[PDB]
Amino acid sequence: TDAPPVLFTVQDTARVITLNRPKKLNALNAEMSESMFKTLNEYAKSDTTNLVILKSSNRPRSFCAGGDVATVAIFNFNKEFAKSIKFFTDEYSLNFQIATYLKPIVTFMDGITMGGGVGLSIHTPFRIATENTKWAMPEMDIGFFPDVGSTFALPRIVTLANSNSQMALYLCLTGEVVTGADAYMLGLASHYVSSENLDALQKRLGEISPPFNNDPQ
Amino acid sequence: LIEAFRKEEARLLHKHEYLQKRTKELEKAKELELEKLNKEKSSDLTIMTLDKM
Repeated sequence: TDAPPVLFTVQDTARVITLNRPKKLNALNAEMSESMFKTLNEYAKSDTTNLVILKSSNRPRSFCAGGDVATVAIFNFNKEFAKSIKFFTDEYSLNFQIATYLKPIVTFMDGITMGGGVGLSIHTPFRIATENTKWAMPEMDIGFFPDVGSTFALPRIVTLANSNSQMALYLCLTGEVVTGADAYMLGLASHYVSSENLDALQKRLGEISPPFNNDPQ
Repeated sequence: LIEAFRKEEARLLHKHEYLQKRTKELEKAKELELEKLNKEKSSDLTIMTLDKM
């Protein structure tokens, strides 16, 4: 009866996953993570799905403002530690699935991509940014650590002043927000596409298919 | 003739009991079969849905 937290739709041979928690800026809870993790395993087995597209229904306001840690805090105050460990096992397991996924995943970072949102894009070779992109890792101010495999990605993908993870440490320890073009130039985004062009891009992604006897992997 | 009348009555009564047992079995099997059909599988995640609407 209530709107599902994550919506799944077909785009020709592309499968679109849309985060559908606008009031929470698409914050990721255990329910969302579990749904996405299970549906991605099915798409991996399918022979009719060529690629997946992870987007939000709230663009350009936000793509994912981060994992739902406020709920995890209440669990700690209530000693519901089993609930908290379930929230992190689901999220981190989804970040590991995206990183090792054999089919192309294309994330549209059209809006605030902070925290869990970074985990949804940092692990995909096709992480598209826009003028509205706002990449940040504001965990040091909440007392947490850089999670969602950002300690394995940022030290390996940043482009400038990252010979010894210096820039990676700067973003993780200061929580600086990077915006649009700057995220693309730093290596946080693989591509820079105007938000207006995302509709056309999505349609083209659904129409392309592996040629002859080549699999989508 | 006494054996014929008593065997026929027994057969008729035994046939009613067998039908009643058979029908109940079929009914139980149908419920089980239907329950398996209604069981959610992992493949169901790939079927698009608009439950709310």
